[PDB]
Amino acid sequence: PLIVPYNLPLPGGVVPRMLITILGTVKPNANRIALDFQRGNDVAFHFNPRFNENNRRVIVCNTKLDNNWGREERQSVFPFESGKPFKIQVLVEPDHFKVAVNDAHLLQYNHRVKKLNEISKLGISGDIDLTSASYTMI
Ligand SMILES: OC[C@H]1O[C@H](Sc2cccc(Br)c2)[C@H](O)[C@@H](n2cc(-c3cc(F)c(F)c(F)c3)nn2)[C@H]1O
Repeated sequence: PLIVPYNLPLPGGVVPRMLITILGTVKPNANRIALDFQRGNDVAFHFNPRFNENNRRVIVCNTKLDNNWGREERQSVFPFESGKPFKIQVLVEPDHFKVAVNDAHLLQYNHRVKKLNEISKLGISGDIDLTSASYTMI
């Protein structure tokens, strides 16, 4: 494969029990990946693996409101590897997004943007070959 950056519409927004699955392969020498769950121009949930931030690998999560980034939430557990296939699962739960990579729980991100049914796009960007992006209800 799909063209990156990729826009996955989320019709009617998100809701608890909605599971998003992204399959792809990290490029060689990757620098960054981003998932952006968007409410119009706002980013309700930005999930941003950084492969080299001051020679450390970190996942940065945040929200963008009126073009302003908020307080970052950082996770040093880093399950991505340059050149390797991955699976990201984002499960919408009532009070957070719950993210697992390669079937292992990674992090939760508490809902800052509370109008879940207005979070109606997912952008997928960065240094990946994107194989598929889809959703289902569990
Ligand atoms: O807080 C989160 C943000 O941090 C910095 S801005 C910043 C600086 C200091 C303190 C605080 Br608070 C915020 C970022 O520049 C910002 N970002 C990343 C991408 C991006 C685009 C792509 F196309 C892509 F592929 C990708 F992977 C990422 N766009 N914007 C976002 O990550």
